[PDB]
Amino acid sequence: AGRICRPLLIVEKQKLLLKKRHIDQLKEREYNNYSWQDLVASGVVEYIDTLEEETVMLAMTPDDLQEKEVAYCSTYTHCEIHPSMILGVCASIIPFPDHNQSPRNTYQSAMGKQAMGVYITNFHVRMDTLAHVLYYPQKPLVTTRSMEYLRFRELPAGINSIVAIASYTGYNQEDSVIMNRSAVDRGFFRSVFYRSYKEQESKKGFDQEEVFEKPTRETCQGMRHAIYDKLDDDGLIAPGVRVSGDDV
Amino acid sequence: SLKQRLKGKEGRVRGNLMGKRVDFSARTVITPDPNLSIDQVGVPRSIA
Amino acid sequence: TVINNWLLIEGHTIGIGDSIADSKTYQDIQNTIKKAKQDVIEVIEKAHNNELEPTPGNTLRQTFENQVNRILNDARDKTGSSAQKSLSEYNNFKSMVVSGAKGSKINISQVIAVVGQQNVEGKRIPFGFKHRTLPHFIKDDYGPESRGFVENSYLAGLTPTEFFFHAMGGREGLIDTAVKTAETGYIQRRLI
Amino acid sequence: MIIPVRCFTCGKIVGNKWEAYLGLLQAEYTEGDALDALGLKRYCCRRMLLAHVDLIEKLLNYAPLEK
Amino acid sequence: MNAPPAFESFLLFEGEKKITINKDTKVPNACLFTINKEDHTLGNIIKSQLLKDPQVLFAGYKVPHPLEHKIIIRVQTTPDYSPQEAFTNAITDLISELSLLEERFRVAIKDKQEGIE
Amino acid sequence: KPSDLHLQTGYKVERHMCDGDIVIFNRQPTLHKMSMMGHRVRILPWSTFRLNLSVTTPYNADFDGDEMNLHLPQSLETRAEIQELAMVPRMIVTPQSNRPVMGIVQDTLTAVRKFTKRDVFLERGEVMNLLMFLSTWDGKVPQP
Amino acid sequence: IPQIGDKFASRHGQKGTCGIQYRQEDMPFTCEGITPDIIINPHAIPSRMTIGHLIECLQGKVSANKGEIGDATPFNDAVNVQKISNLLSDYGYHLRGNEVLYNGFTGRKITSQIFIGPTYYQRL
Amino acid sequence: PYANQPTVRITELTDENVKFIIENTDLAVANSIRRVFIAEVPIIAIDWVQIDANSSVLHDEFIAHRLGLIPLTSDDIVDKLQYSRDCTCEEFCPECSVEFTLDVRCNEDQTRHVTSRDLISNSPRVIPVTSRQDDILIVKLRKGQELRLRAYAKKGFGKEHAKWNPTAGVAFEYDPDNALRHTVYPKPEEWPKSEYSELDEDESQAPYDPNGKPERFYYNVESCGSLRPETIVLSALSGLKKKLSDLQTQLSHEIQSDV
Amino acid sequence: QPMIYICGECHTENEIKSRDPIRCRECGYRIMYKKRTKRLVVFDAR
RNA sequence: UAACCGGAGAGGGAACCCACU
Ligand SMILES: [Mg+2]
Ligand SMILES: [Zn+2]
Ligand SMILES: [Zn+2]
Ligand SMILES: [Zn+2]
Repeated sequence: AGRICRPLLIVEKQKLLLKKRHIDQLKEREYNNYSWQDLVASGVVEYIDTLEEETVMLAMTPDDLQEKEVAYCSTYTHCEIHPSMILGVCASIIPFPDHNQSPRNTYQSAMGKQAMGVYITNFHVRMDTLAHVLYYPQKPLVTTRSMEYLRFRELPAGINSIVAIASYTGYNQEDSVIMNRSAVDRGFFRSVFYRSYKEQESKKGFDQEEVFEKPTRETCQGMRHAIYDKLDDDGLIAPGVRVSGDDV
Repeated sequence: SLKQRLKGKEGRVRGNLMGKRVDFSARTVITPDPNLSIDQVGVPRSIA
Repeated sequence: TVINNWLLIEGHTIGIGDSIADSKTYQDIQNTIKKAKQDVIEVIEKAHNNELEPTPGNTLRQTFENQVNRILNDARDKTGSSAQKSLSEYNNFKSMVVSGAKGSKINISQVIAVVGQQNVEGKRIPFGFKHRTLPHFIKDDYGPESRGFVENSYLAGLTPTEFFFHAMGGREGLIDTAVKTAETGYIQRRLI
Repeated sequence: MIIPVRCFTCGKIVGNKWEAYLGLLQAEYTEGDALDALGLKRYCCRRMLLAHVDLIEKLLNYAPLEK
Repeated sequence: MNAPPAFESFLLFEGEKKITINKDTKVPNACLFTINKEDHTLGNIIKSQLLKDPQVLFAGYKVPHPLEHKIIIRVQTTPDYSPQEAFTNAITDLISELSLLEERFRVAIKDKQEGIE
Repeated sequence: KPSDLHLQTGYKVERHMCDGDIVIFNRQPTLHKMSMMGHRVRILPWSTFRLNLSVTTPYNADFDGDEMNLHLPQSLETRAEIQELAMVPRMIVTPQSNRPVMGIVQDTLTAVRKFTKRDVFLERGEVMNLLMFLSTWDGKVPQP
Repeated sequence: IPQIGDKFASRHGQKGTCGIQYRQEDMPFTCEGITPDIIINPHAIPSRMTIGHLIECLQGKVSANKGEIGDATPFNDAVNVQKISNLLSDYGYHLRGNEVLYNGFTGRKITSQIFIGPTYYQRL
Repeated sequence: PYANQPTVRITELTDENVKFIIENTDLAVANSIRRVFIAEVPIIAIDWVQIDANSSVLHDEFIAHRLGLIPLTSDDIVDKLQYSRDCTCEEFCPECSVEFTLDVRCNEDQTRHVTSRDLISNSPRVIPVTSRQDDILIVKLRKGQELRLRAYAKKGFGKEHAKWNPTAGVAFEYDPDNALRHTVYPKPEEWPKSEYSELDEDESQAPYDPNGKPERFYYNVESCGSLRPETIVLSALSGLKKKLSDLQTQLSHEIQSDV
Repeated sequence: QPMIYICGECHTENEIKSRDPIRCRECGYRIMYKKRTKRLVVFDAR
């Protein structure tokens, strides 16, 4: 264990082993139950780890390198599935990294964790700490094919927007943007923030015993001066009560 | 120990004498604005 | 105030029409890079059949890598000179760089003409694998593409190999920035 | 989770057009032609009738624990 | 957290009035009329009518800040002629013009439902 | 009680500031001594700091989520000395390389370059629109 | 509510704070009724070399006018800016994606052509 | 020194949108015409949402947002009603408001799509636009939970909110062949033609005019369906008259105070 | 005076007095919820 | 044959990790 490997095609001659019959069953999946493990059993593709990758020669493209032309080495043994598969979870949603700069790609891939959106499906039930959820999530207009493999079509983060590359007013000198008040009124990027609290009451050996109760000004002592009308009889705020800071 | 309590970066000599906590000091993100002169800064009402 | 209002009336943008060039200069770039590549293959074949005479003061390997670096630097400089000669004088890239606000004449060259050779630790990209920079190339080859020279532009897009090489360069720049900031902070504290 | 009622740029009414869009895609038209048949000329409305994702079917697939 | 309520854009409160006046000292016969809680949708057309007037030498309009609903107008007209009556004359000329647009637009729309054909 | 609310001369009032007051203003790390400048405070509705690009240029400030610190001196003599020493016109120019450090930001720089291009021919309405925003304007139109 | 001062992200790393907010009458507009949402920085673009962002915006306009989800796989090398400009000419718009904008304050056309189009943004 | 004689003609009329041309007027006046369409046209929109009991998974603030963004029919009762902020009455009165009700209990196994049709109105002249096609969806309700609410609609304009903005879209332009040369074309042949352009296919660029003004403004007004476009234009012009009259009276009193 | 609570998985209503085990009356389920307040709520549509 | 009383300071800390500059 501990070796890291990735699947790669097996090619013996100048021609590959991934045949039209196999892609026909793979296209007619979910009926024949033709699996990736069934493909591995067929031996078209195999797992290749680091030392073996060191000692083997690779064919970058069957349509371009394994095809007969001015030969480079003509001793191709393994072939990559797809070059974009060298990317990761955030680089997958990064569009046009072959056009972008590497510091920009690294920055965007880091910012993908800050990319705010509908994080889980059952967020109303799942009561977590510091949750964020947007009103109107949308899938991106232009993307790679890998996003719907990463389920980005179902739980995306953000809105396709009509931007204007220009310098209009001059309130956007350095890394600044101007926005539509009317659209933001209409629902543009309006999100909502969730914060959860907790409390564990304790029972001890009668020296100090904690019990959930509405405090009383004359009875209880050491109170901080605030309102308590929103507090119920037991000592719990009911749902649907508007409340601001410095309140019980 | 006290030797640690003073030789630390949070120690008395550095984290409490050379640099110490002060009030009367707000902190927030900024926003470009060219319509005011170079000598002026605009602040929020809650800060003020 | 008044320059912001004049800019408000005027308008200033950047676009693909500003970033694109013409086919005749594109063909000039392809001819230049093809000439440079066949020249460096000639030099490599010269070293293979050992007609290469080593320069005094360094080994044959150092002389060969100096020759390769000289050829690639000359080719990249000619490419940049050709592009900056043909920037068509309506490019907002040209206008803003002439204003001196941001960017550089070489940045037009990477975004338009060619990325060029990227260097790690002041040299070409070493043989991380068994005498090969990548398993995608054969063993014991010294091609500029296989060693870290980019034959394409940002507008043209990059192969994944040279994209990996640009990642090498960007990571090298970022680690330099981090250690630079930390060490200059400590040194400034020492001086104070 | 829901289709916005109005275009963020324009303000054209969108809410009925989502269910109409689903009806036409079940009637098996190409989605751009069905969008034009519904009559959304501007791309800033074509985007929201095109690339809207719905989550409320999953949310209602969850059981109502607050009854 | 500190959002301006929307009526701050248009509602004039107690203590301030719509128009204030100041006489300029840099050039004589120059007056500054400050309009409160209103914007370029009137500023532009008032300066259009002032440019239509040839009796003014200098005209000017500027908002002190976009988020501060206010505009100032500096007008320097020819001597023997007064900027105040110039400004009122320009406004009432614009009023008569837009009224004429209004009845012309009624007769045009009525022509449309009766049929241009 | 209003008996307590009654005032006489010589008392101390912890009062909210208005426009004109002097405040010091910085960004950690203070790499250069130009990185903390005095400024006059002013009030705007939306809740963030508002400032100039000519002050961002020495601040190494570029608005990608960078937040500034703002200290206000309490003592009047400290306020006066901050006003008269650390103020931006008083320290336009650095000593280390005897060069100006305020500069002109990129967008206005490119705009003024295209404005100072030779072939600029500006309409009367636009010149009319422009010459209010000169603070030091004499008030007379120049010859076209 | 999205106020000014929030942080907004492209899919290419251009961090941008919301400066100010103007009304719909105040933003510029095209010959048709489209009004934009974001005004990003044409000085930021050449420094960061976000030609990927430019191609992303142009492909987004093409895919929006076409009626299909665009594909932006990196190492495809089967589609390029020439084919995208061909699709733009097919759909009747300008070859290089620039258009004419109209001032919301004065009403005069902007002297320069202005780039416009959809993309994907995220607040942070 | 005095106003010119502008001209108005209309090409075609449709319920959703109208198209017309204006000539012999200033670009500033035309821009203000577009802005007075956008901003200050008063219509009726839902404003006060009281919620008795919500058990939908959508939250109450979201429900109020969509209710406010529902459009309504505001033919002439918007002109009859007075502003809520100015009308002296306890809370909202029927002279300055409209009452709405929405009670939905999804008791069926299928999801009951709450629609704009189900809003019960107090005045027949005001309904959702869709009624008098598919209705406007509000919230999809699962079986078991319900939503009970009361609402009041008032009169506002687009300086407040885009929900009180009734114009779906304005297309305002001029000079279809850049004869005034407001723009400079590096590649005018590559620049596509406008639909109002009359230049040749070989030229596609009108010659520069040394002496001229921008003229012949083309207008395409697309309503959201709440009002007829002609009524929208008349209301905008009437509000412009009222605002200029108020400015005249106030500044005349300012002059009287000065003298 | 006693609180009106909702079991959750039963979706049922029950009455709970203070200092009592938090269990459903027919199933004893520990996940347990409180009902909406009776105090009025309004929202302006902004 | 009885007369104006008023009450606001706070409570840990220490470590690790993440994020941002
Ligand atoms: Mg920074
Ligand atoms: Zn739209
Ligand atoms: Zn009333
Ligand atoms: Zn139970």
